[PDB]
Amino acid sequence: DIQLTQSPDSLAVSLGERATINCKSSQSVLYSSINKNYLAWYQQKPGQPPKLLIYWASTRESGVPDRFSGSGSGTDFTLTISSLQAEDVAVYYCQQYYSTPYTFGQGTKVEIKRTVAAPSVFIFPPSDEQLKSGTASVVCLLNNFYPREAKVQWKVDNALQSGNSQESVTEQDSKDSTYSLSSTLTLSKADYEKHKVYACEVTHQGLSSPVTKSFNRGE
Amino acid sequence: TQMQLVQSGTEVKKPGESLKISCKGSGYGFITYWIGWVRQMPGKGLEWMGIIYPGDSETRYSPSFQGQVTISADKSINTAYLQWSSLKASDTAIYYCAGGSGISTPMDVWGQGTTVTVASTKGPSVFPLAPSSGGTAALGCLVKDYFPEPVTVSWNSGALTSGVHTFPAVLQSSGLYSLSSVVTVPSSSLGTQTYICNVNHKPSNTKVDKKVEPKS
Amino acid sequence: NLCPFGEVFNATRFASVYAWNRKRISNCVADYSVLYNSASFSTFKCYGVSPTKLNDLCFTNVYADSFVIRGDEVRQIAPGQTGKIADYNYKLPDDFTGCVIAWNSNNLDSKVGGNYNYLYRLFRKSNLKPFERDISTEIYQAGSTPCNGVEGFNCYFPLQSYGFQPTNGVGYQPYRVVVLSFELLHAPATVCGPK
Repeated sequence: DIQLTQSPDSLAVSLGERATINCKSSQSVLYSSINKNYLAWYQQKPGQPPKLLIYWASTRESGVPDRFSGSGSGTDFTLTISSLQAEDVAVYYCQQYYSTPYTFGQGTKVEIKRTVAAPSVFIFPPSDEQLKSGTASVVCLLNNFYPREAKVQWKVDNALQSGNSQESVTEQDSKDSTYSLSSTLTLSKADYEKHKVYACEVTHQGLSSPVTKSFNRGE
Repeated sequence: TQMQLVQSGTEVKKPGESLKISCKGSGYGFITYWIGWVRQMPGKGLEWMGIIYPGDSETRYSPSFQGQVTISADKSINTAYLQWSSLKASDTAIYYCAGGSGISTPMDVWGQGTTVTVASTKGPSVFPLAPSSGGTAALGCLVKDYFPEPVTVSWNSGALTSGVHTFPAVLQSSGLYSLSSVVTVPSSSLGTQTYICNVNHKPSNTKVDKKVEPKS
Repeated sequence: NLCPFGEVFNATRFASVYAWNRKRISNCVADYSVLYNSASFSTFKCYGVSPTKLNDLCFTNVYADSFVIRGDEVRQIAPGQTGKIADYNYKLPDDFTGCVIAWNSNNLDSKVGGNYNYLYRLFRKSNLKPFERDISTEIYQAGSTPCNGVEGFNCYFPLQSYGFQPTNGVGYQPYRVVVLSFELLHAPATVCGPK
């Protein structure tokens, strides 16, 4: 039973540069009869079946650009995307087909490395319709920013909230390579009517100081 | 093309029911092909389930799926099957069938996948995210408490795609999905242009058009 | 100079599995599409190689092994198998690279009185190494007492015959098997595809 470990899990490389992904096998995959390693490389994109890029460790499948190349022997293998392009952003898995059961790597995400961009921050109070049902959802929007890392701190009457909000990040935009984030604070209608100032404090690399957006309940 | 693998349609089933999905190879030389099954759970990697040679129905399983599924084949119609006897909620995933002439060979042909859903349903409540009061202002719709995925959201019956961000759904602690779809528009449009978000949820047969406007 | 797969697959007479026949394929172009486009094969199991992907590939040498067994034993012509055929007649290595092609030959290798020309080895003092061929007819000593080339108590003739009658059920009717094996050395290649 052969187990594969990829590294790194995430990889950011600038346009036109060289991306290298490593795949480690717990056991050799070398057939002696034909001196070839039985290791393959696959690419997958959202809503699409996996695409075979390289087999026999270093042989290119049809329909694969020349910039994809594989190498390695024994237990260390390498997928190399030279001159990284836009449509190369995908998840890459290494699969062994030496013997059954076939096994995959855990996956390696490859993204393009853009300049920092600060997020436009908005805040939305809960609707009057939702308040009749007894729940209150406060939404904070972080629009079109990079990088993805961004601390979002909810404040209710200047009290730091914890364990009552969920975050969600969009896919990297195709044209400007920016993400967008939504943080949603949830609390009961009773708890919502006890306090006045609902604030969303955003800390980001593109902001030299934390930007806060807030509203007073019913104004 | 040497071989193409067509797969059965999307399946919406209930917990406990049985299910059998198919994968038919279209092309010559199918006598040499071995068909495997790969499971991909939502947002997760690829799991190789098993493989079968239809010529004599030799079947190998992964230890993670031994006894949990049954991989059969009908060599008279170039079709391989993957079936459950009792579906769990943890079986909700997309299932790709992959083929390759020979065993210990790369899986070089894939179907477009069969998405299986083992789930009860609930329609979403749609609430407006109204803009607050030069530049550009943002507004959106909150699509909350629905199961299962997905919900499709468009603005002005599909007449406003520019600058729209429909966020991926997150599973709340209540077991229901919540989601927000927002759009940024010029600030002067809020007095003239009408903004409607259309929320479709096929599993519950619910379609909601929500009017969004500033809170007076 | 197409490779002579015809004189291997359509040979009027095959061979017993214990004395399996090997054909060396060399200095020829091999169009493997004739093999997998044929609609007259029961089994076409390839291991470590794709038959649809090697008509643009070269190999130093290709070996074509042909013999006859019964339907129950076709599954034994595979790496990692055990049984009468795999242990005493024809063994494939665990890293076997090639194809095992088989088809029913009841119309050819069966007689009304029973075909008893095809033999198989029943006993042997040790298992066969991969691609080993034993044709000896020495008496097998199954007990303490040693036979002096005489057949008797705990002393068996090592070869038994198949009982190929046309009325046998599927699995006891004969199947002709061709095993193509591929090797690639640090030596010139002589067997290439048409591409």
